[PDB]
Amino acid sequence: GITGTWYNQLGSTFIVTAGADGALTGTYESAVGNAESRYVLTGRYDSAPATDGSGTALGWTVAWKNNYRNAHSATTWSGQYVGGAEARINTQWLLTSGTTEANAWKSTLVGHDTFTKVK
Amino acid sequence: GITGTWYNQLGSTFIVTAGADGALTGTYESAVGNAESRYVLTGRYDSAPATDGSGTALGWTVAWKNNYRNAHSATTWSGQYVGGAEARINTQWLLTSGTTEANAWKSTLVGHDTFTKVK
Amino acid sequence: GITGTWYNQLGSTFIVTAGADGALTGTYESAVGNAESRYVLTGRYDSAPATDGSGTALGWTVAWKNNYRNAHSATTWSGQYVGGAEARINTQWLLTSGTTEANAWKSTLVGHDTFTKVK
Amino acid sequence: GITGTWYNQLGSTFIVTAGADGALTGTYESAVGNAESRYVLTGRYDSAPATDGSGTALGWTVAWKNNYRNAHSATTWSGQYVGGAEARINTQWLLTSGTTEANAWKSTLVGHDTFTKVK
Ligand SMILES: O=C(O)CCCCC[C@@H]1SC[C@@H]2NC(=O)N[C@@H]21
Ligand SMILES: O=C(O)CCCCC[C@@H]1SC[C@@H]2NC(=O)N[C@@H]21
Ligand SMILES: O=C(O)CCCCC[C@@H]1SC[C@@H]2NC(=O)N[C@@H]21
Ligand SMILES: O=C(O)CCCCC[C@@H]1SC[C@@H]2NC(=O)N[C@@H]21
Repeated sequence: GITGTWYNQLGSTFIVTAGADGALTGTYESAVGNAESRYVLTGRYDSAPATDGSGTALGWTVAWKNNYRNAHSATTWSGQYVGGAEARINTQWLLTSGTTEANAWKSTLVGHDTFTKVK
Repeated sequence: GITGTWYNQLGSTFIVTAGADGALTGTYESAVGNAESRYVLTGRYDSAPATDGSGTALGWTVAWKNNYRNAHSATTWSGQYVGGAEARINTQWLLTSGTTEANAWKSTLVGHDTFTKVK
Repeated sequence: GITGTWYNQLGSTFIVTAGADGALTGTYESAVGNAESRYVLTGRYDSAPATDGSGTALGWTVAWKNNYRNAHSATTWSGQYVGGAEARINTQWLLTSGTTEANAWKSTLVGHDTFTKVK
Repeated sequence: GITGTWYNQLGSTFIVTAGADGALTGTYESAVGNAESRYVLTGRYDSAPATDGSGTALGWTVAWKNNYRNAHSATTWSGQYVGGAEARINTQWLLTSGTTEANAWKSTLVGHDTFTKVK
């Protein structure tokens, strides 16, 4: 149930296709920051999750460069998919910017996004 | 410069190929945890980084499932590549395990790996 | 408006007293994990925040040991207080457990809690 | 063993005293960022750690405001103390800045510091 179009609390749009062997591919559009239009994303997910009530672990990356801009940074989202009447993807992310070795201590931002199918 | 074989402080193996369109593909071998043999990885990087002293932002994902074992989890590495005689990849990572809704608060581990390029 | 009794999405109870010079003191009671009853907490906060619409940065620590149990770990919450008709404290935390140097790679959990005054 | 003067890889200074009730108090001096002189710190640690080869869990907070400067932010260090001839404190930290509700997604930086005890 991972395949589809998802939105997070910020209005960003996440469009993924989950492959049978565990691949994630699609595009991401951020509603905030130095970003414009769509960006390519790639990731992986557990294609054979536990039988109990556990969620499905997954993660994907986005390098913020496309035909319009390049913010010289990348974000990785790590979390888990929870199915049901109202499916959700709960994640925590790391946004690393390219920096000089002198500013490397303040290169990574951390946060959390929650995706649902309701625009 | 990113393309090659790398190893982190734990003795883990990272073999990657950086595509011209910003894609990263390869395999990862962890020296620790519930894992064995090689796992597929996919990521993205900044294919047009700043021509200054800044690092190259990148990130990649590994879902801990192959033809031999499944740990129902996924790790994402976010960081930057710093070129030169002694090429290094400094990262911070998030490892999320699939869990029941009740144990969700303790599903994500955080850490940091430093990779050194071989030969 | 920081002083008072707060609750997070897990049902945990946070009781703080903000001192004029920026000190935070109180007790914490977790609704989950190897915890029982109240634990002492101490922290700091910006006692002279910006004039614009910015929140108030703050943070506190809790070592999980009291008269009843000792989980040999500590959590630090870092975030910001947002006042108004419906005040909230948005945070992200790091839970570090004491471990052998061999398991140090999986010693820290990361998450996020949102506190409000509604039990 | 925790009580003393420490320094991290950035050249920052950490002077702390570990109380018998699990309390940590002292001052911190950062070698980088929008800060100058000493800042008050407070934290907690496990005063009854495991008698094995495990580290001692601890954490502390610093709100970046003193009688000379105010950066409207707060950092929390979470980690463990490892005793011996070469005592070390390995940490991971969260630095949260006060921001308007619109810039909240980029309010928290994440990193890691390693402290070495002097003399
Ligand atoms: O501005 C920057 O520093 C980089 C440009 C991209 C910023 C978008 C970030 S990624 C995490 C967060 N989730 C989301 O949906 N948008 C933001
Ligand atoms: O055991 C588990 O919970 C999951 C499988 C093992 C995960 C290994 C982790 S990934 C981050 C870290 N870097 C590395 O090289 N090995 C560890
Ligand atoms: O079980 C453990 O590993 C340690 C015992 C304490 C666990 C409580 C954690 S702290 C972060 C989170 N927020 C909250 O309110 N409760 C949990
Ligand atoms: O500039 C700011 O945004 C805040 C004031 C400077 C903060 C310094 C940070 S705290 C974590 C890190 N460790 C250290 O020793 N110095 C840096």
